[PDB]
Amino acid sequence: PDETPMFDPSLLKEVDWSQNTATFSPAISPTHPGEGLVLRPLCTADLNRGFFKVLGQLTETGVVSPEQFMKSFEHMKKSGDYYVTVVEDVTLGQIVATATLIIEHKFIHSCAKRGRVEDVVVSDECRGKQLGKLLLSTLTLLSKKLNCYKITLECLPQNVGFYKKFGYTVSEENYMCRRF
Amino acid sequence: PDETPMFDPSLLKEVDWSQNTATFSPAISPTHPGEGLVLRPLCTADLNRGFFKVLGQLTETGVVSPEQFMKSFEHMKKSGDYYVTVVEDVTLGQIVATATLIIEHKFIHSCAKRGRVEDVVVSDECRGKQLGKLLLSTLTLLSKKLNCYKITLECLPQNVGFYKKFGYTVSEENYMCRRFLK
Ligand SMILES: CC(C)(COP(=O)(O)OP(=O)(O)OC[C@H]1O[C@@H](n2cnc3c(N)ncnc32)[C@H](O)[C@@H]1OP(=O)(O)O)[C@H](O)C(=O)NCCC(=O)NCCS
Ligand SMILES: CC(C)(COP(=O)(O)OP(=O)(O)OC[C@H]1O[C@@H](n2cnc3c(N)ncnc32)[C@H](O)[C@@H]1OP(=O)(O)O)[C@H](O)C(=O)NCCC(=O)NCCS
Ligand SMILES: CC(=O)N[C@@H]1[C@@H](O)[C@H](O)[C@@H](COP(=O)(O)O)O[C@@H]1O
Repeated sequence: PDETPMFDPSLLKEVDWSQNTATFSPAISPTHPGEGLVLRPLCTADLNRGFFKVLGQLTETGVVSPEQFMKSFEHMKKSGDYYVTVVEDVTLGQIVATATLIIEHKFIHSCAKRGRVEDVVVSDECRGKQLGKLLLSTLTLLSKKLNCYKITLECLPQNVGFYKKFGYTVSEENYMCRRF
Repeated sequence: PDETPMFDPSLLKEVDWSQNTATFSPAISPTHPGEGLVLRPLCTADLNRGFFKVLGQLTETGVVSPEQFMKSFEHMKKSGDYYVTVVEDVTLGQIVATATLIIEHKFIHSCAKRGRVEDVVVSDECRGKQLGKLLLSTLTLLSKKLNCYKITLECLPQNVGFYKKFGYTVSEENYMCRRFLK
């Protein structure tokens, strides 16, 4: 594991924060996430900073080997299409929040790009401290900057009001699943 | 534009068709999609086989240069994660149906893979020929074969009964969208 980021950290900096609509108090931003905190791409050393401990609060992570993580990480990085983003408490050296933006390429809408928000979770001790809003507003604006024609996500009905804060609305389409 | 497929066509013969749950009458399969038809990966030469005319029946699919199409194709090919699959009517040399399987990589569920079914459309003159069922069944089984832990898709409630035929069920989760075009 090293400090190589999954994607160019500047992409987070250069998001047009003027387009944010979510309310912050105090007014944190991608460049100013809160003292002692950094908002950045996942890097391979994050395996040892409790990345999986955070993800484990959302759903099951099973047993993951360093080699398994490295291979997944390298594939994601190589694609250019995966924006796994974390908030790290630098004083503790621990990940405290994560969210992923995935870019999908299509042929419809003039060879469009489409965004998906995945795997959004704030560590329990850090909930209600604006990090979910920060992650969501930053990644949503990043997809618009990357020329996505739309961005989508799925959530339980109890979380709908949260995502509304970044301009998401409930689609008429149903989400259908088959589990193997 | 050439005949090179987006993915290994062998993968379509390796789908365990005995696991298909949808009812077909007449019996057709990935191997035998019907007389005059071939189910196969997209290739760049499909640009000139009416590929976009089919997509245009799904949603807006406007102006695209040959180089833009080839760039998207190569990018999709290079990832190994895109399975844009077509049915061609060989007598006419025209695409008559398309569906895409995308493989998404995760860190959850022990660094799992999950499938997405996207951009499913049969040309209206070929509907009721079981080509939509063929594509859905094949891609669903292919995702299983590729060790996805699940596969998902979104559709208007008006299409729910179609996807039920392949073992999909309506999830409790809401689908949410921010449209940057309107
Ligand atoms: C808790 C969670 C949903 C929100 O993140 P958070 O950091 O705790 O929330 P924030 O402090 O960033 O934002 C708080 C704001 O969102 C609102 N909010 C929080 N949860 C909400 C919900 N479920 N529905 C509607 N609004 C919600 C609060 O009222 C507050 O509103 P306001 O500050 O605008 O007045 C977070 O994303 C999380 O990890 N939760 C548990 C795992 C999870 O459910 N992940 C999402 C999978 S879809
Ligand atoms: C029309 C479409 C959805 C299905 O393809 P098709 O050629 O009509 O269907 P097939 O001949 O392969 O399968 C026919 C079966 O599916 C059923 N079916 C077709 N459309 C259906 C729908 N919208 N809802 C429920 N069932 C449907 C038929 O009743 C028939 O049932 P049966 O097998 O018991 O006889 C097709 O994929 C299409 O291009 N439609 C318009 C574009 C579109 O909406 N794409 C899907 C977006 S989520
Ligand atoms: C299974 C399936 O085919 N689902 C499609 C989706 O894949 C496609 O991208 C979208 C286009 O509609 P849009 O132009 O409004 O984004 O329609 C449906 O939701």
